[PDB]
Amino acid sequence: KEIVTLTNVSYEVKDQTVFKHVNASVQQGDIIGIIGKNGAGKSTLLHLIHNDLAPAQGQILRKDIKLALVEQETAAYSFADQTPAEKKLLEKWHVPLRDFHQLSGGEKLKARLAKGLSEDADLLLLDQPTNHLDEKSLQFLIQQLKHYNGTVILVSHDRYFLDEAATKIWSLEDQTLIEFKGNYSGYMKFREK
Amino acid sequence: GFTAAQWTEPIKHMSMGERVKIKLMAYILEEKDVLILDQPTNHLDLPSREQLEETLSQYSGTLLAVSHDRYFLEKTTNSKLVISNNGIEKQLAAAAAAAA
Amino acid sequence: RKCVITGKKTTAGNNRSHAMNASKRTWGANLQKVRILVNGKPKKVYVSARALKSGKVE
Amino acid sequence: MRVNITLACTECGERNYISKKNKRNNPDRVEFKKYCPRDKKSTLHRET
Amino acid sequence: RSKAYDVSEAVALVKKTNTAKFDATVEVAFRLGVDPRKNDQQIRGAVVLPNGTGKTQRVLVFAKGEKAKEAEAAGADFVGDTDYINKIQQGWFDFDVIVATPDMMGEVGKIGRVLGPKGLMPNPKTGTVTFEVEKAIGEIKAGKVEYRVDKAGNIHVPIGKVSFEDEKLVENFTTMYDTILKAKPAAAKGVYVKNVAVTSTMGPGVKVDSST
RNA sequence: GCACAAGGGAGCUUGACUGCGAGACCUACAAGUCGAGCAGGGACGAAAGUCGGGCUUAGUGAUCCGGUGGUUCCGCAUGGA
RNA sequence: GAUAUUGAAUGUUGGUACAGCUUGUACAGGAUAGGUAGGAGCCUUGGAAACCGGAGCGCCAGCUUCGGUGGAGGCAUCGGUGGGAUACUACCCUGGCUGUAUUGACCUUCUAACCCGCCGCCCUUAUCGGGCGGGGAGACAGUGUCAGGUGGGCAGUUUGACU
Ligand SMILES: Nc1ncnc2c1ncn2[C@@H]1O[C@H](COP(=O)(O)OP(=O)(O)OP(=O)(O)O)[C@@H](O)[C@H]1O
Ligand SMILES: Nc1ncnc2c1ncn2[C@@H]1O[C@H](COP(=O)(O)OP(=O)(O)OP(=O)(O)O)[C@@H](O)[C@H]1O
Repeated sequence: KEIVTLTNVSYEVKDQTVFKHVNASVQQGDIIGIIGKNGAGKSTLLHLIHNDLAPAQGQILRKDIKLALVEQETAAYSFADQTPAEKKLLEKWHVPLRDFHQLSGGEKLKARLAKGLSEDADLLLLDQPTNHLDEKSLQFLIQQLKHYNGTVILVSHDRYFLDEAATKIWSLEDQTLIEFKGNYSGYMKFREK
Repeated sequence: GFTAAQWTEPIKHMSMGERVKIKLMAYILEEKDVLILDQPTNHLDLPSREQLEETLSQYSGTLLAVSHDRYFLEKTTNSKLVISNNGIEKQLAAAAAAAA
Repeated sequence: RKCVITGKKTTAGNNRSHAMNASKRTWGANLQKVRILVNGKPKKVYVSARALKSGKVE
Repeated sequence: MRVNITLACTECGERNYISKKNKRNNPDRVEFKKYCPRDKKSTLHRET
Repeated sequence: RSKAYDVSEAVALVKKTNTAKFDATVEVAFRLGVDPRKNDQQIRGAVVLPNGTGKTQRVLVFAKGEKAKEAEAAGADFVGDTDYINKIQQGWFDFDVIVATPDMMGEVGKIGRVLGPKGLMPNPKTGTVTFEVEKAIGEIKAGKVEYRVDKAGNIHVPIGKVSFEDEKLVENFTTMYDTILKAKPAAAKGVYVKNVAVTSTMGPGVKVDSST
């Protein structure tokens, strides 16, 4: 079954229409990946489905409420060290807790994506989990998401991360979302055709 | 180099998948003759990091390219600094298993 | 061509397409010729497939 | 481009008004106080 | 184990599921049909058993003000000198049950998780933090145990002993099942009943009917 | 047509209002244009007053059928739909 | 193409209706602690420590079961750790096997429906058809409804005004 549906969803800001006539579906455990040029609503779409931003046109219907939002630059991210399944993530990846401001840039996304995976989520709205990760953590992502509770929607900019960790692709393009199921390697085979 | 008619947006009301690009333009417009790239290739795009993968090979030297990618550095590496236990390891090759 | 059990035969009506163009069309009987004893003997007549389901003895 | 604009009320929620505006010179949702004949007073309206 | 026994058979049969040497305790598991990830479909209510449980408790109270004066005559072991959490720090073998009053609960709570992973933290969702401390001591010793569900939506309830007679556990399971029927939250999706497992402490479970 | 500004500035603003409208111009009709004034609520102004878009005339199309919003309307016996 | 004529078996991958139960460690640790509640004892001649073999996972640390040698020993609070205690109760759907009943799809195979402008016999002096006996095809085909594509092979029509 599906969980979230989108129909003719658009968005208006002070460049031009970013986004128009958007028809897509989230399902029961799909691994959906956003690809698209940066600045093309790659993560504005995530704030539309989160209801973090109110869309100008189009109807966004959802069923299950839990929306885990893991964005880029959450900018003195909180230290509510609660619900200790987070600390399993915070200790596989080898990251200490002690500070936030003196940490390197490499540790802070691994300490934000940590809190995001384990609040409670049947639906992940995460921006870019593949920035400043080493391969022992990049490989740990795919074993998370394969062994995961529900649907994941990510904005990767990686041909590497989507050969393993994708079922659908919601490619953003010339102001229009188009979805394709199955892989990313055969996706460009589909587009060129 | 990826902008629309966006000559005046506030530069972190921008997109934030730009603003790496703003830094990048401000460097490469002016021939600064020394660069250090503390992790460039992660916010960029598959058409954006590719041309930076390409032109930095044709760059005229003195580059310090930190990159957690394994495939970006295959175009921008001659020598390596493998930071490890008890400080640096200045490598000039793979330098594993202590060549005998 | 009519069924021997009930008076079920070919009728006629309209082929109404899109734009409601009324072409003129026929409606056949799903009849399916089988061997039945209409008299004391079996005679192999037309039947219908509405009347063949569980009602009439083969 | 120039768009047709309805200006729905807030005290009543009733629409009551139309004028035009730019999507570029006025990219935000515009608001004015006009007269609501259900509310029988001046009321802040709202593009919907 | 293919057959679902009755309530009148399983009470007489969990007599026979006493294997060890201690006089064992018959307890009931019940699989719920709510969603444990949502906080709205949460059954958390406790009730008194008309024939009891068969075990001695030691309830220590955190009564404040005049409420300590009625707490020392109901049957409680130790009340306190209005603050003995410093005596709780670096020591404190806790005994059975911790209840409190709705005034110092916040103060005790701001002390940390010395009650989090130990399951005795006062919380007024369970009827244990109230102004009626005299009525709260007298019902917990003779019945009521603090009841809440897990992270997968299940409730555990001690209804009694092996040595109780056959007519005691029938009313105990009847009272607890009628309580579960009155404690049903809103927006419950579909079939509410999944499984009843009546067991003793030393023995397997018997999946029996809910309404016989 | 305009230098008493209708042309220029700045402040404050939403009258680019609601119900109308005596009487006129125009015109085969359908339409189109002007309208003092009244009431309700406002804007500016100390007040007088002016404001129902722009300096006037262009910037647009009938009905039918559908959509949206609202309504002391109807609703195929009655209550709803 | 579906559906109706049009059913008989043998496997298949999903899912239910009844059912089996196993899988669980960041470090500290004597270790593999998923958590919520009771908890100072339980397991043993209807066998404990230990050895060994194998189904099974494994983040290869060590667990899990079953069977076989053994002979009275394991194991729990407390001791230590650290965010949290080890003997039952359930679950968590993370990660399997096996059977019953249907469910959808696919492959084969059968024959009794249907078909035979195949043979022989009779009706019968008949290249008709039709009864019987074989043979062949055979759930197809044909045929009826429903549907999509294709379709100038055919049909009704349109193909403006000023000048
Ligand atoms: N809040 C905003 N207001 C106005 N314009 C914006 C805003 N956010 C983005 N834009 C414009 O739209 C473009 C797309 O922004 P968007 O929300 O898609 O981020 P994104 O591109 O998805 O992030 P990334 O660049 O990592 O893909 C921006 O680059 C900017 O030019
Ligand atoms: N000022 C500081 N105070 C405390 N710890 C620090 C400080 N600077 C760096 N560290 C520690 O050094 C470790 C490594 O940081 P480093 O500067 O190497 O960045 P990094 O490890 O490459 O991460 P990233 O790739 O995100 O930049 C981090 O775990 C961080 O806590």
